[PDB]
Amino acid sequence: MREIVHLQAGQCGNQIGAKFWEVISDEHGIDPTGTYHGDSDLQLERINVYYNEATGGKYVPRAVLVDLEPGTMDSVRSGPFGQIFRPDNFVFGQSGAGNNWAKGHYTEGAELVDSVLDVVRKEAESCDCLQGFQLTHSLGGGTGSGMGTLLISKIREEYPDRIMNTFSVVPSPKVSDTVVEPYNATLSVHQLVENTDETYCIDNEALYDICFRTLKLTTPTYGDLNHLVSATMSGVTTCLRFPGQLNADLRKLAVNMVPFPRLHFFMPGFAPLTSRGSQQYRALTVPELTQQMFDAKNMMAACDPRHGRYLTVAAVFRGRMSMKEVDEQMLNVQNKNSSYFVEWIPNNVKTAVCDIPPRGLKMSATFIGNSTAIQELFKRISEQFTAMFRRKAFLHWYTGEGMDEMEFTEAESNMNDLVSEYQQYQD
Amino acid sequence: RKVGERLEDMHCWKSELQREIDELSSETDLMMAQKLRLQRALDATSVPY
Amino acid sequence: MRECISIHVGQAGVQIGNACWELYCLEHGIQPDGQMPSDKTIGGGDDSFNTFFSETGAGKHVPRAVFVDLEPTVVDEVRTGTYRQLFHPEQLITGKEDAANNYARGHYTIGKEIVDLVLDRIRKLADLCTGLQGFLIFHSFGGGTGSGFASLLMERLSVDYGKKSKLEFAIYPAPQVSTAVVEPYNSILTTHTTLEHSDCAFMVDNEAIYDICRRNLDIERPTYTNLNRLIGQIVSSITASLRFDGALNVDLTEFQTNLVPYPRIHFPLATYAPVISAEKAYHEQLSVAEITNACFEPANQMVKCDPRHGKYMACCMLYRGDVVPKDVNAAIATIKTKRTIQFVDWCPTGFKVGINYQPPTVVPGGDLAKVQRAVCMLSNTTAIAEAWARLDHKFDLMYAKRAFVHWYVGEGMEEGEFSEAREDLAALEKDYEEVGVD
Amino acid sequence: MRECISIHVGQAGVQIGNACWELYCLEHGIQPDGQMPSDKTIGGGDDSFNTFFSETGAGKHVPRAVFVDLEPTVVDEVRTGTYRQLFHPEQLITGKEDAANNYARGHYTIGKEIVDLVLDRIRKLADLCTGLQGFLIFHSFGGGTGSGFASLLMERLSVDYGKKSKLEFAIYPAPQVSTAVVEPYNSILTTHTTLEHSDCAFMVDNEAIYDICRRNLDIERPTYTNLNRLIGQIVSSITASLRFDGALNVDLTEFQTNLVPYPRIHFPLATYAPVISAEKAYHEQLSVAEITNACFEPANQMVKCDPRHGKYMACCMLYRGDVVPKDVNAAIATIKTKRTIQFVDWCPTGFKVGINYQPPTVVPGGDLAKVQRAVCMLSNTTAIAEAWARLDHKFDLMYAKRAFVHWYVGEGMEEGEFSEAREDLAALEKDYEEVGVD
Amino acid sequence: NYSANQYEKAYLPTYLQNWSPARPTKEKIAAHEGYTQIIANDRGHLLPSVPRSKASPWGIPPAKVTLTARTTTAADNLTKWIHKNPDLLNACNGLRPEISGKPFD
Amino acid sequence: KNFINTNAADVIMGVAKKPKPIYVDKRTGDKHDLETSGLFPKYINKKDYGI
Amino acid sequence: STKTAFHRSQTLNYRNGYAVVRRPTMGIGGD
Amino acid sequence: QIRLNREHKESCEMNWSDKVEVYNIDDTCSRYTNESTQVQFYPHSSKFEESASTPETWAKFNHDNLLRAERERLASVNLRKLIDCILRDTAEDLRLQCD
Amino acid sequence: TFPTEADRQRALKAHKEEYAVRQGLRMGNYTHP
Ligand SMILES: Nc1nc2c(ncn2[C@@H]2O[C@H](COP(=O)(O)OP(=O)(O)OP(=O)(O)O)[C@@H](O)[C@H]2O)c(=O)[nH]1
Ligand SMILES: Nc1nc2c(ncn2[C@@H]2O[C@H](COP(=O)(O)OP(=O)(O)OP(=O)(O)O)[C@@H](O)[C@H]2O)c(=O)[nH]1
Ligand SMILES: Nc1nc2c(ncn2[C@@H]2O[C@H](COP(=O)(O)OP(=O)(O)OP(=O)(O)O)[C@@H](O)[C@H]2O)c(=O)[nH]1
Repeated sequence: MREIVHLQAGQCGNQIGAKFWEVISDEHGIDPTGTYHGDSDLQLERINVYYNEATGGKYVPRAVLVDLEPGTMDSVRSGPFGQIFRPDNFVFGQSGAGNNWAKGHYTEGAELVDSVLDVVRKEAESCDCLQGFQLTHSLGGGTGSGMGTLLISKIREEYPDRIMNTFSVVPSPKVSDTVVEPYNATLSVHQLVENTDETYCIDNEALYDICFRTLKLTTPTYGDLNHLVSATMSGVTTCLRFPGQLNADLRKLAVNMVPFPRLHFFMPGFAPLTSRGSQQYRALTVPELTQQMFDAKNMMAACDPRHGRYLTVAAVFRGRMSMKEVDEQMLNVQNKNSSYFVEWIPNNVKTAVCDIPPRGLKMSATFIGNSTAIQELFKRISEQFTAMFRRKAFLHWYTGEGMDEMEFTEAESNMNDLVSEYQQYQD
Repeated sequence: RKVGERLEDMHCWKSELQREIDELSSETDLMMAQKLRLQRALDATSVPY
Repeated sequence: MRECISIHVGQAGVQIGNACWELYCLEHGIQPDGQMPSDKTIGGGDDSFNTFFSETGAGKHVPRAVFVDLEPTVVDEVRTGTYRQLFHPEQLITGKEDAANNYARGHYTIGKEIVDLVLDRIRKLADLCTGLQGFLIFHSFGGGTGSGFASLLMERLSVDYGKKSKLEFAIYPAPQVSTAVVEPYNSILTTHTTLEHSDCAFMVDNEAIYDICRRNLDIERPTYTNLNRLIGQIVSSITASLRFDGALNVDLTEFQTNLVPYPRIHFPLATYAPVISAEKAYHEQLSVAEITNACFEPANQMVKCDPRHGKYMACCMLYRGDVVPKDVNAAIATIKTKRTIQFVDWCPTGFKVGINYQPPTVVPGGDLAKVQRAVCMLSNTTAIAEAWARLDHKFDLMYAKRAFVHWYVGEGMEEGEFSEAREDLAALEKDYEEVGVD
Repeated sequence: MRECISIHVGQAGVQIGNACWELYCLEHGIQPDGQMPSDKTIGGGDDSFNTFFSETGAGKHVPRAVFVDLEPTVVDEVRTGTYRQLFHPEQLITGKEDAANNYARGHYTIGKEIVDLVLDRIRKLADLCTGLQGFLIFHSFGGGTGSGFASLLMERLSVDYGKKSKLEFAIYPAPQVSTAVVEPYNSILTTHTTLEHSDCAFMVDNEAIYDICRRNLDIERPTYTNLNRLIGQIVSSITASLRFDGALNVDLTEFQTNLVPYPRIHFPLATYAPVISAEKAYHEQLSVAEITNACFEPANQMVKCDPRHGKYMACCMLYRGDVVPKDVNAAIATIKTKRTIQFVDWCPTGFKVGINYQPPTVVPGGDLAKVQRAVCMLSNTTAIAEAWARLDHKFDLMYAKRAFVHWYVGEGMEEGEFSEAREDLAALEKDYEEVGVD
Repeated sequence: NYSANQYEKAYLPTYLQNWSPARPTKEKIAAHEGYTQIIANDRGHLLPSVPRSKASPWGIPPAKVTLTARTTTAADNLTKWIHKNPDLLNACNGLRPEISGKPFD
Repeated sequence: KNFINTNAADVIMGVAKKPKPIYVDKRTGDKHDLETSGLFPKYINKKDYGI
Repeated sequence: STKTAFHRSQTLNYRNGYAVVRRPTMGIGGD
Repeated sequence: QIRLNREHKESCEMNWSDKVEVYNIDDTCSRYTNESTQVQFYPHSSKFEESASTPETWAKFNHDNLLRAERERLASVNLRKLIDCILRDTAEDLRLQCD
Repeated sequence: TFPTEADRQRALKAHKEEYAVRQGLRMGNYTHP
């Protein structure tokens, strides 16, 4: 069959993969130790999409974790699920990274690309057919961009017929912690939009707004943030692993979503959130599902798409529903606002229906969307870049490493041209 | 004609009886297995005492 | 003798075939095991079933169908369902990848390799066949994958056998609902690469199905269960000619000869009259007059083309149940006299009557009422061109600025085909106005 | 009476000789003790077994076979194994050394000192032989050692006797699979040293034996056990004419005449249609028309050749079980009427037909079905050019580099043999081709 | 390859269930003469002088149609869109579709 | 940059890629290579055969 | 009008080069 | 719980056996015809006319038995879930105490 | 399809003169009093 090899990089990835994999395991009902116990015969059947079979009926994750700092490895091994990964799958360096994308893109990866490629293509040989890969990292990842750019560029020609989905967290507009972080973003995004097919973008400030708007829980953990994003990724991938009548495949989605080569970016958004009394006050119904489904409050990725226009929307529903209700739902929303949707395309709504519920809640859904509401992010980063660049701030590290200003010039050319691209389409 | 009608009417009940007996047996299997699991857990309990 | 072969492409069509057999088994009383009681009807396969099964001395009925799929999930589910012993173990072809709404992907990239297997299967059933009046192709026009595969298999069978029937049934695109904005592309691709071969095309729409459902059946959240049940009843009705006797008999070849007026335009509409719930039928009455009037009522059709916008060329109706020729002919005469229904000036007689005594059957635990008089209606009228105007003004808009075309041109097609299709359709609309004009 | 001799050379051979006699005791009802049960057929070894044994007043059937091997391993294994009490110790002839993949090693270094014992045992069986119609000689082409040995002993027997039949079986070189880089050498050496004394050589490709073994045998981890039961069933089929009766009966000499047209070429190919499992057969039907179509499906030949690109010169059909000449001739007529099959303009008729009432048997632990109709098809066609073409191009390139020459020259041959082989196969290509020219 | 005689109901695509006609058969031949002299040598190598069919074979736009009435220029184009494909007009089971029809006015 | 026009020109000069003939075998039959299968190839066409 | 099941007995087919006619056993509906 | 389940299994199995034999008997009966064999003079008698049941009563018999089996299955499921939860809680609390 | 170009142009001029009152492709019957 056709399956998936998962890549996780940077300390961002070190959180995300651990949380996301334990989520999937708790879904498909396997103990952290490994021995299975059958309750959903269908979940027993459809397992080769992610898990290769190890004797004793254990199901090794076809995932690979890479970073440069051993302590994060130690933590993700000492967590509640550390036994579930392979001593094989821990490739690593010895030196510290320090968020210097220049070194991360030449000075340490140059000697570990060999090992990482060996292991990943070993898994590729192990399996039969691959959709492609998905990568969990951060573009603001101080090691994330450095490793990701190189490995992506290699795997492009390694398997040029595949689906290399990218899942990244965007640096916070209000605060970047690292001051060379705008440099990291501007440098990574060039190769990103030069290579990618589908890339997600999620911001944590709006997650904190979620914390004070529906979470209402005082003191959240970055682990719980990871829990939210893991639920989103799970939901977008559920269509492949379960029965019920819907179209599942990733590029099945992609051809519908993207209009043109350089369009690659999307926003996720989740479905019913609920405060402590709203559990015993929420009537779980298709209308309110669709309502909050389309909420600027629920919007959490970049900013309110109020200010831009939706090119395309794709929605997945999960549970025991029918279709006439979702049909009347979108019909209602296009008729409520046909102005907001673009005219260059009619019928910009796409739907899918997976019958199998997640564990615990019956009615569920999730979103993916392409809107003209992302100018803000990279425009912001553009002014940040121009400001710090105005008189060669912090530039000596990179000029000692081996970079030079011309590279920065074409990166900023890429960014500004893309801005004009998005605009003059939506205009 | 009357006797044929009677035959079909019997065949119905025969079918449902068979099916329900099958689910009953499966349930017996599951409960037996869980009981054995409980037994071995009781075995495990004693050491820390 | 008398038999026909069913072909199913698409996780779309697997369902509606599944329901068709979920019905077809009950009427001749074949248990889901695949075996009757111990009586004496089995042999070389010679009794009622012989038109859709070849039950040899094995005592096991062979569903004369091929279920092909490219995404193993739903077909594997029917493999693990009840009827697995009924279905023939490698008539259930499964594939590993899909065409992803890309007609050209299905038409070149993956269409080249399953065709050998399907040709194998068709010939090695045709061997034991004797009469083989034709085939029933199940597909869709908004084909996520059923577009290119269906097109290429259809042309291959057209060029390997030329002298028999091809009947086409399809869920048609909605006037204003699209689950894939790639449908306005792939649908016309299918149409203008099938017209030169397709014998008789027929369309039906799920929205209008819903609308009938909540106007008269009082079902507010019906399903695919209900929709496929209705469609299965329709196809069973049109096959009742072979299945059961009657005052007269008609055939699918008669449908072809009597319905399509010209080469090209072969796109009529289908309708089923006595739709009503049991409770609603209970304290009312069904009779020839009102059932015929209702089946010509404009608000009971399953495609959004009001007949008043169009003009009738041909009408075929099959009465299934207990009816009599006296009131049959009286009612049709009254309809001819009725003013609003505007038949074109050509057809003096345009009414293929068909009669059969056999009462239609419910599906156990189904949805429909208990009916002693059904009529299934096929109608060729000019009202169709509205949807084609819809399609062309969608197409020119979203094509002139060349959105999404890069996928197709990369995976292997060019723009000449998309050039030719538009004027194919334009010639179709000029033909429609020319044929309408009197 | 009607009897023949059996010869097996090599670890390559005693394998499937073991398989064949394992089977041959079952269907005739022998216990591995070697004495018949309480019922009575023992005597001077003359009942239906008599064509393959002589159960003399000794009380034990004795296979009329000689197992000659260069290496003690396998012969010791079978001696220590099950059937030794049946077997005759010294006709299990064993040597001390291996030909080490060197054709000339097997033809000169070792052949001189053992062929004497070979021929002596042959004659001391021939004395008691009366009918002695022919032989079943089993060898290979990519032989580890058996190849040159078989060639030379065949030369000895061909020059001492020349008024009988000789049957040749060798697994054909796997097209793209090699267990020897010296395989093209030793193959072609055997070919040009045997082209002029043999009678009828038939091929098979164990890759394809596997390929069917997972196409319809439905196991992804078959074994040699499965392959050997298949081929043993084939030899049982060919000897069924001797073993039993029927409406009409045919013989090996009829084969040798009717199949091959001309000298040189005497290399047709075999096929067996109803290779099917019990689970698959459970709910399907078996009969003449579909078994004929299956046996002529292009991918059911166990050697990589195309009917479509080839052209037929001969076909012999051997039916076993319960059939009638009526539907036999009907099926064969359909075959003639078909178009994909393209007989050469030579043969007006093309079909040697033979029938036996007796259905083949099965074996416990065996994985065939419980079939009621068996057909063995033997065909001669032009579709086998590619095999020798592949062989010659591979050989010519690696002979142009001329490695392993040192091996052969050191052991005492030269290249002139290679030159003769090359010109021989160069002839044989156009030999196959201008006869096809029409 | 030639046909049988008289009993002409039991040998047809009626029982092949063929739907691609078999071959043009016949019962039509005059008394051939000649001793059938020999031009082969030992194998099927024809003697060079005598000719053979010297390896003439060695070893979708098509659609059966009636012109009837489709726009005249489109009919003219359809003629070519059917023909000009000898590959699917020559051999390998012949691979030959038909034509019917009437011109325009 | 009128990238609308640019993408139009791109796709118009898109030409194509070509496919590779690869067949399938069974129920879940793999995409087993076809061209040089040995099973159903086109191999007798080279300027050595016979001579 | 109490007749319910209406199937025909296929008393005619070919099965081989010459067509064949059966012995009528079950009538309208089976009887 | 095991005891009760097995008992009801046995009872329903018994009645199903009964229905199988009666159905097969009538099947063997129905292929009779006027011309055929199995055709005799057997005199009248009241054993032929005896009455033992009526359709609705027999139906309600069957219906009661079915519902009984259904309730017992439901009860079994409930007890199973309860036992599982108790096991989990026991383990966790002893773990915390040891920590 | 019309056997006379004359009938072609005649019926076409009839339709274009009746254009306004029809319904639609502006082809269906206006009906109504
Ligand atoms: N593990 C973890 N990561 C966080 C947390 N909060 C934010 N992050 C983000 O994780 C991102 C980078 O992860 P990595 O790709 O592994 O980073 P790196 O390349 O090793 O170097 P840095 O980006 O400087 O950490 C940072 O940019 C942070 O914004 C958190 O609470 N835990
Ligand atoms: N025949 C049928 N059609 C359905 C059903 N449910 C939805 N549809 C319609 O059928 C169409 C399905 O076509 P596709 O989804 O492209 O199917 P496909 O091309 O074979 O391949 P996929 O995209 O993988 O499903 C949808 O547009 C629906 O509007 C169903 O149960 N039966
Ligand atoms: N007869 C036979 N052949 C086999 C068997 N298994 C594989 N083969 C094929 O048969 C050939 C065996 O030939 P060899 O290995 O050279 O045997 P040999 O020539 O008698 O001498 P050795 O080198 O000692 O084995 C191989 O090329 C295989 O392709 C088997 O069990 N029996």
